[PDB]
Amino acid sequence: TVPNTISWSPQVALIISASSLLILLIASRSIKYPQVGAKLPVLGSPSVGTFVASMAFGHVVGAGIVLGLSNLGWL
Amino acid sequence: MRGLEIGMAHGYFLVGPEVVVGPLRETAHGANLSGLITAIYIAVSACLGISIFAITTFQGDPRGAYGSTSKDSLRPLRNRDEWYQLNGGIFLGAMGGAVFAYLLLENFDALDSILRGGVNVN
Amino acid sequence: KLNYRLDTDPVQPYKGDPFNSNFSTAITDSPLARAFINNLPAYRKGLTPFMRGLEIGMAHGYFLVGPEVVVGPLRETAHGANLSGLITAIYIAVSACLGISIFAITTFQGDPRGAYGSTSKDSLRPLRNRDEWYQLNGGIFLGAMGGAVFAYLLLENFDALDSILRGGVNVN
Amino acid sequence: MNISDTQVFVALVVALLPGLLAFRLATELYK
Amino acid sequence: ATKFPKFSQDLAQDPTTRRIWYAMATAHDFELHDGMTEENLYQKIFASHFGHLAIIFLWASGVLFHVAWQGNFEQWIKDPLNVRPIAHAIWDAQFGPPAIEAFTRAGATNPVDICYSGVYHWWYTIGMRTNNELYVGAIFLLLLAALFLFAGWLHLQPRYRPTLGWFKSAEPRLNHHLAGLFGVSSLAWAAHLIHVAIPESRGQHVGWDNFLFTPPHPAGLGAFFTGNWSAYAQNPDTAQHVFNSSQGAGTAILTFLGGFHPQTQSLWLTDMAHHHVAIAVLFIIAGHMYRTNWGIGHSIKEMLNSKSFFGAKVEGPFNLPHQGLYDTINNSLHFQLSFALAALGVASSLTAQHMYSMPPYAFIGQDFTTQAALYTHHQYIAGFLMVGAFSHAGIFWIRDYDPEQNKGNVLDRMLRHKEAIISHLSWVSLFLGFHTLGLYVHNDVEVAFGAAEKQVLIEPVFAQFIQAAHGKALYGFNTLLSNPDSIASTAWPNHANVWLPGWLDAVNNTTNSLFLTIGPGDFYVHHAIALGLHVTTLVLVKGALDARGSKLMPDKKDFGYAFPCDGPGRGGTCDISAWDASYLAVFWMLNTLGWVTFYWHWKHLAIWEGNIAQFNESSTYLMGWFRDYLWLHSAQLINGYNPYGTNSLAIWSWMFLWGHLAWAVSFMFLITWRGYWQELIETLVWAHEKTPLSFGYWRDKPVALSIVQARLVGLTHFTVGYIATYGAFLIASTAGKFG
Amino acid sequence: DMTQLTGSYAASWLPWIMIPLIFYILPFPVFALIFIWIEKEA
Amino acid sequence: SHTVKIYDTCIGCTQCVRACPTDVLEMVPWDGCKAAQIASSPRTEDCVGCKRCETACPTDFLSIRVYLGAETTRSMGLAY
Ligand code: F6C
Ligand code: F6C
Ligand code: CLA
Ligand code: CLA
Ligand code: CLA
Ligand SMILES: CC1=C(/C=C/C(C)=C/C=C/C(C)=C/C=C/C=C(C)/C=C/C=C(C)/C=C/C2=C(C)CCCC2(C)C)C(C)(C)CCC1
Ligand SMILES: CC1=C(/C=C/C(C)=C/C=C/C(C)=C/C=C/C=C(C)/C=C/C=C(C)/C=C/C2=C(C)CCCC2(C)C)C(C)(C)CCC1
Ligand SMILES: CC1=C(C/C=C(\C)CCC[C@H](C)CCC[C@H](C)CCCC(C)C)C(=O)c2ccccc2C1=O
Ligand SMILES: [Ca+2]
Ligand SMILES: [Ca+2]
Repeated sequence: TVPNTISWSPQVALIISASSLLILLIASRSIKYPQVGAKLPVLGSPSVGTFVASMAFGHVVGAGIVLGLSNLGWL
Repeated sequence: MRGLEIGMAHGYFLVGPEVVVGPLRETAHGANLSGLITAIYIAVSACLGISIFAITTFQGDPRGAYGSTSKDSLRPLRNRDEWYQLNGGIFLGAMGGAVFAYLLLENFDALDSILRGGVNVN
Repeated sequence: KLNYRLDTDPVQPYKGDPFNSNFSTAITDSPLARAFINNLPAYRKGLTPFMRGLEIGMAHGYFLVGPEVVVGPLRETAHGANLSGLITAIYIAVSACLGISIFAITTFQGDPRGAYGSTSKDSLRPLRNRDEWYQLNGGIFLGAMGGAVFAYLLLENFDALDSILRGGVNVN
Repeated sequence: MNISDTQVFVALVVALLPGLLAFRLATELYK
Repeated sequence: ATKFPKFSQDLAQDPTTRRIWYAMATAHDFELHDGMTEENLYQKIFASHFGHLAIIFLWASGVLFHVAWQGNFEQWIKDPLNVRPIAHAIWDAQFGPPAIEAFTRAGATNPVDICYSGVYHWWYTIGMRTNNELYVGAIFLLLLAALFLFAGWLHLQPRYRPTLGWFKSAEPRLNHHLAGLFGVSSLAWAAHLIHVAIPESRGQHVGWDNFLFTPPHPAGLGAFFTGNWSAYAQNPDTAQHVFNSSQGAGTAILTFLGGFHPQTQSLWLTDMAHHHVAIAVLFIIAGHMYRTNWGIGHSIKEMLNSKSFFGAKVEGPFNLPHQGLYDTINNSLHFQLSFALAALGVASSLTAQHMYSMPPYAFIGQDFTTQAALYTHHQYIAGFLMVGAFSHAGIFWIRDYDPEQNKGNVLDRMLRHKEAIISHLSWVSLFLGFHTLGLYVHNDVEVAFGAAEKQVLIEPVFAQFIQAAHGKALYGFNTLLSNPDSIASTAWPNHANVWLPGWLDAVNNTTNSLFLTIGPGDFYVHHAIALGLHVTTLVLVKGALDARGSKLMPDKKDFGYAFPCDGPGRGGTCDISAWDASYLAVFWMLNTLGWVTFYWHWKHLAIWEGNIAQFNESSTYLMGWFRDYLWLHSAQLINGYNPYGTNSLAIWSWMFLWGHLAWAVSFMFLITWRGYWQELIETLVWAHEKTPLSFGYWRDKPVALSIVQARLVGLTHFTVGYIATYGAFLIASTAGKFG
Repeated sequence: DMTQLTGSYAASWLPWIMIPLIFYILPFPVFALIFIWIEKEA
Repeated sequence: SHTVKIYDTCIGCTQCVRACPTDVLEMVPWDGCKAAQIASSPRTEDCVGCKRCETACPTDFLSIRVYLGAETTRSMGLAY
């Protein structure tokens, strides 16, 4: 059978927004070289490269989470 | 040579008990095999004991009766090489004597005909 | 600026000599490897050469019987297979003992060439005398013949021994 | 239906790893 | 001198055989090793604990593998009440055909042992169904043991050896072992019960292949986060539920029904799941009590050293000086070991007392031999653990206690009134022994003279009242839970006694062991048990408190924990060390546990026979115990083999004798002492030296066993014979008359 | 038949070989190893 | 070898020396007691540990104490 995929709803937006936000908090304070390049609070003042990296990885991780949950009936 | 003679005698006589009163005594073939195996096992265990005795005894100046200054006339093998040669002779003689007894018992019908002159019919 | 970092090297030079064509590895220098290899009958300290050969012959003659019994050309019958395995062990062991004899004849002339010379320091080849080789060879032959016969007797009596190890001899 | 020959052999092979690790631990503790 | 032992030059220079013996007896006494520091001590202990955990995991893996390989688990699943579980196969090449036939049973085509450890029922309850699952569990446990062995090796490497401060940090260890080791483990076990065990008990297979997309409850996890927890308690298993099937099966994952499942006669799986959930929550809460790295949390040193109760000047908690104790426990490994052993002994006693009355495993209450074996096993282990707790208490008194850092605290006060403590323990022991033995032999004489009505038969009215208060209406009492109108039973403010119906149904069921009916014989045997407990405690406490010295030996602390004596002077000082007190107390522990297990076994044998009257009328005099329990039930055991053949009890018959042999041997080590054997050995030494052809010669001079070694060896033989004999009798008398 | 030790489990020859090995073949060499270990001069 | 220690409560009664079966002890000049002598243990290598000296000692508590230690051939009292 084809794994189940759900229509768009506020929960998938919550997962993607949260995954991007958690990655933003971790990456700006854990990666080897943040604050490299042009500059953009509670964050470590990440650079434009670090922020775009965290948003791109937030989409990557977020898509994996929502597809994984929807596959298993919310795990 | 000491080990060879001692092993010959002991391996020869060690076969009999399991042959006569062992658990395979109901059939001649099994009884002889069990006696031979018992003799082999006992002799191999004794030879392993002799080997480890030689290993542990002869370090530096041996303790007790095998030391340099000991005058024990009943224990004259004061060298490790003598003990290892003795052990080799013991093992070979014990195996030979056990096999000799096994062959004599396995051919007991033929040997009994031999000692009664029944082989002279033809 | 040059850091060989030898002091933290997991693999050290063998016995502290970096120019002896050897390394201190787990196979060559670990405590278990040294204990096992140095206590084999070839290297066990204090053993007479005859006793070394006796234990080596016993072990080798015992297992040399096996291959021809199972996959040999007489394997179709139990009695024939056992005999062929015994003869194969005898032929191999006698050939090896002949090789050991002519090795001793040719190696020990004057000062032996190579690793058996007076000035050689080969720790893996400690039988430096002609007498030790002939005592070793006598032990090798007698041990190999005895071990081969011991395997031959167990295989020849396998039906009885199988009943022995299952308790079938306790019926009567 | 109990386990098969292959499973018994695989268990025997697997048990070698804890055996070697136990030997290593015992020798380390002996130091 | 010899290399062995590596940890003692004094032993390594010993030229006698004693060097070997003591080398085995002091190998694990790390603190006495040559050049031992505290940090090295703790690191070696850490590695040894890793090794012991690996050994435990290997043992569990072996049990699982042998059941999966040679057992009959799948056959036993289809009929747990009539199929004998198989422990493992028998390979004894010196068996005869009668023995092979006798031991070929339980549906097997080869000789097998019958499992009595209860692992079949346990694995059945937790949802295991196939031999492949047991095999996978065994492989996983092999891998886990390998992991722990590697961890033990790793934490001995120079970079990973923990510092002494890491071992001494008590508060983080307590936090992690309460919240994580106890709490998180309990939560994970409840998760296993909810996700796997309960669906399997309801005929639904849940494994690694489908547990990710098979919710345990229809309401899902949404009901938990929205506060709709009651949805988890809706639609429980019906009273007509059939285990391992969907017939009569509900959907609830966390009920609180109480009582027993009507068919399996064991605790409800959902009840145990909710139990472990609540226990996990409580332990996770308890794991946040102490401060580690964030300021919040209690400091144990501050609590023990505190002297102000909200301003008022108090000498300590309950106005008792507890100051200086934090360093006492934190620096004494023997004090911690004493608490750990005492806690484990109490836990084992509670395990034994609570599993027979409230069976947690399906149908295990109907496997009588398994029940008896488990109870006896855990009670004897508890007794040994208690003995060890007090032995290491004495070791603490000698080695780790100094009066200066404990000046004036509660431990010093106990040491100061040790005389009153010991004298009052002796008085309690004397009173109990005198009156219990006197009443028993009075009943003996009255029954022997044909006057059984003249026995003193004191009713256990207090325990009967407790049983009635727990809901047992048999006695006619109308108090608390046996009174439906009582405020305890109604719980007037809230009426939340959702446990009471099932609990009362289980209590008043006559076919289980929940609050068994008790009469005068139970009274007398409980007082015998109290006598045994008090005497064993007296021996252990007198040894621990006198370990530092007494009037006979004021300077005992300078001689160590275990020494033979102080010579024949001052009247004689045999068995004067605290080690000797532990040695003597092992005898009393064995005797007390023998009484306890005799009582349990005879009562349950009478119940299972259908002859409760036999126990009720015969347990009030000691001849009843001697005749109707031992002699009467030894017949099938001693007829396991006879001149007319052998049956499956033959092994027990042999072991029953074997124990009697070992016990007898112990007497030789306990009655005869050393000098006799030393002189005999000297004579044998002369004989060997003067005999020709005897080329052997000792490298270690043969000597008689030391005094302490002799006591230890005699005690070991005594205990081994005790255990083997009673175990053989128990198994033969229960299995020989039942499944 | 019940006149011999047998095994219906997988690889029933394994007890057949392993019981002798553990109980009366290897134990004497193990005792020899231990005896050599405990008698070694320092 | 065993360890034999003499404490300052010794009264120089010489009984421990007389009771010793292997001559471990002797009497040496001293000033701490009226007898002007005290027990000494120069030959603890020969001490078998019989504790006859402690039995002979009249003080309370003992002025001479034997602590059993590493066992040698002569400490076990072995004639072989
Ligand atoms: C080593 C070596 C040696 C030798 C040689 O060399 C010897 C010899 C003697 C003579 C002289 C006499 C006679 C003999 C008989 O009969 O008895 C015995 C028996 C047997 C069997 C013994 C045994 C023998 C040998 C040991 C053999 C060995 C072999 C094996 C097999 C090995 C094995 C190995 C493996 C590894 C296990 C004796 C005796 C006595 N023993 Mg005496 N030994 C010794 C050892 C030992 C030890 C360890 C111990 C502990 C246990 C003892 C003990 C004893 C006692 C109690 C007594 C008595 O009483 C007796 C008498 O004195 O009279 C009088 N002793 N020797
Ligand atoms: C228990 C216990 C017991 C038992 C059981 O019961 C027994 C048995 C038995 C039986 C199997 C027989 C028989 C069998 C009939 O009858 O038939 C056949 C015969 C024939 C074949 C015979 C024929 C003839 C021949 C060959 C001759 C001989 C030769 C020689 C050895 C040489 C000599 C040289 C010089 C002079 C010495 C016998 C004989 C014996 N022996 Mg008896 N054992 C016992 C003991 C002992 C002791 C201690 C001692 C000491 C040491 C002993 C010695 C001896 C001797 C020498 C002898 C021989 O001549 C043999 C024979 O092996 O053989 C082959 N046991 N082994
Ligand atoms: C987790 C539990 C635990 C731990 C860690 C310890 C740890 C320790 N105990 Mg202890 N003890 C315990 C439980 C424990 N015990 C219990 C339950 C009891 C009551 C029986 C005792 C009674 C006890 C005494 C009386 C003494 C100790 C001593 C010691 C210390 C030295 C050990 C020793 O002598 O070398 C290792 C010792 C042995 C290996 C003994 C040999 C085995 C005995 C004889 C049992 C017989 C074996 C039996 C036939 C089969 C068992 C299974 C087999 C595999 C061995 C050590 C710190 C000693 C000490 O501190 O000296 C001052 C000491 O005198 N303990
Ligand atoms: C059947 C065996 C047996 C019996 C009856 C006792 C009895 C006793 N032991 Mg004991 N013990 C035994 C075996 C036994 N032991 C063994 C094998 C060991 C291992 C070495 C020990 C180790 C041991 C220790 C270490 C301790 C005891 C203690 C005690 C006493 C505590 C119980 C008590 O006061 O009850 C009341 C007394 C009794 C029941 C004894 C019998 C009284 C008789 C029947 C009175 C009869 C009077 C009558 C006129 C006599 C006739 C005349 C006659 C003199 C000719 C008690 C005297 C403890 C103790 O002394 O505490 C006070 C203690 O510390 N025992
Ligand atoms: C502690 C666990 C344990 C125990 C007590 C047993 C007990 C037994 N096994 Mg066994 N076994 C186990 C685990 C265990 N098994 C595991 C994990 C495997 C898979 C590798 C096997 C595979 C196996 C086979 C193939 C056979 C037995 C057999 C037997 C019986 C005879 C002994 C023998 O030949 O051993 C043989 C043992 C092995 C082949 C390997 C054992 C591996 C374990 C893990 C070693 C455990 C070491 C231990 C924990 C350390 C002890 C420390 C010491 C202080 C006590 C006996 C009932 C024989 C049998 O059934 O006879 C009827 C038999 O032929 N076992
Ligand atoms: C003292 C005395 C006595 C005794 C004696 C005895 C004890 C004897 C014994 C004897 C014996 C007991 C003997 C034996 C012998 C033996 C022999 C003679 C052997 C031989 C062998 C052989 C010849 C072998 C060979 C072989 C080998 C080597 C290898 C290959 C195979 C074969 C088999 C060929 C009497 C009483 C009478 C009298 C008085 C005195
Ligand atoms: C390294 C190692 C190993 C291996 C091992 C091996 C390789 C083994 C082999 C073994 C063998 C391979 C053995 C054998 C042995 C032998 C024997 C034991 C023999 C004996 C013999 C005899 C006894 C003989 C006798 C005789 C004679 C001399 C003469 C007359 C006749 C007769 C026969 C009697 C393993 C993997 C496991 C593990 C890891 C490590
Ligand atoms: C019999 C006896 C002896 C003599 C016993 C001796 C010297 C020991 C003999 C043991 C022999 C040599 C081996 C026995 C081995 C055991 C069967 C198993 C040991 C297992 C461990 C080695 C693992 C004493 O020396 C003694 C001393 C003090 C009080 C009582 C006694 C006492 O009763
Ligand atoms: Ca003719
Ligand atoms: Ca027979």
